[PDB]
Amino acid sequence: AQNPNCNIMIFHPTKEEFNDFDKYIAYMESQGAHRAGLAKIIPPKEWKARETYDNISEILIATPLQQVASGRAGVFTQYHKKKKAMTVGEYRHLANSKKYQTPPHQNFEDLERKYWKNRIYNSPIYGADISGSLFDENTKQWNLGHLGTIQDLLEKECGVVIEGVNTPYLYFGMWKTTFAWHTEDMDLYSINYLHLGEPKTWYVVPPEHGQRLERLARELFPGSSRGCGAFLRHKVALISPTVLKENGIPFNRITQEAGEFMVTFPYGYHAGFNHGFNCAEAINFATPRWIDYGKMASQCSCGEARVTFSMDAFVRILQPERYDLWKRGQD
Ligand SMILES: O=C(O)CNC(=O)C(=O)O
Ligand SMILES: [Mg+2]
Ligand code: NI
Ligand SMILES: [Zn+2]
Repeated sequence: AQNPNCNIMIFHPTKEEFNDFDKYIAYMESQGAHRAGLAKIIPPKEWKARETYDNISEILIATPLQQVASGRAGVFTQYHKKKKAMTVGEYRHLANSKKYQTPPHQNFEDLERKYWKNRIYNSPIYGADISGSLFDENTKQWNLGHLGTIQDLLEKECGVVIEGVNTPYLYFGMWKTTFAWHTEDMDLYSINYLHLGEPKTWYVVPPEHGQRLERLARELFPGSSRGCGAFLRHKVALISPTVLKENGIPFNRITQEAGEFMVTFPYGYHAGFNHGFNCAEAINFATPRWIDYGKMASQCSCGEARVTFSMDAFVRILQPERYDLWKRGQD
């Protein structure tokens, strides 16, 4: 069995290997990369996402989100308070202000210590979930707006044609902006490209151990667990690496830098934070190996998790017994 300790693997494809996206994902899995839940892909030196980032300041962040925490430093939830619209130029200036900028630090480990010590005492503002792309249309390799769609994968594997579309999303971050513990919708893959700016630190639980994280979360968030049998789908709960180690939960960590791709694999729980002003692009995708995870994915029916139009069909075809109840949640 390849990668039996479930370590995060780092790949350096050549320009020739970068041509065929599906084939390279399958290669990485042949080496055991999926067992970690997360892999890093460093593009060949010949590749670029676009020519420059000099002209992005007029992108609008229609609904910036202030991430307000409750709890203790290592075990907390966050809620998203909606703020007034601002441009990416306005948000970058805000991120760099004395109230929100990254503190002085020695290295990524010192900054990680500072994040876990102090996160709860501040409320950073995240420009998340913005439909769009920063890849140049002429970038032919690993262009996250030109991937094969999940609807087409389902159709190719299972024969059923379904409605829905699959497009990328932009994320503009600042120091302390936080992504809560989650798997993807319908336990899909994700791919995330850090276009510019400061790093993003990730934490991940191997897919084979995901239920250990769920059991800890039910213990640590006992009211939320009674409310919803899949409350991690709400994407609000944080648990620190120190707390995970104290409870014996297997996990790994890695820091993504500008110019690097990360891939999350089906049922790989992940969480993390941004080091300072940055911009990432991400999208969900599927392979043949996803189908069995999609069939088994948990679902939130309490009404909180509220998701895309295109998840309807995935539930309806892969999980017809759950369909009715899930759809009641969404209406
Ligand atoms: O970058 C973020 O805030 C969160 N991203 C993801 O969870 C991902 O790419 O799957
Ligand atoms: Mg612009
Ligand atoms: Ni994710
Ligand atoms: Zn729920």
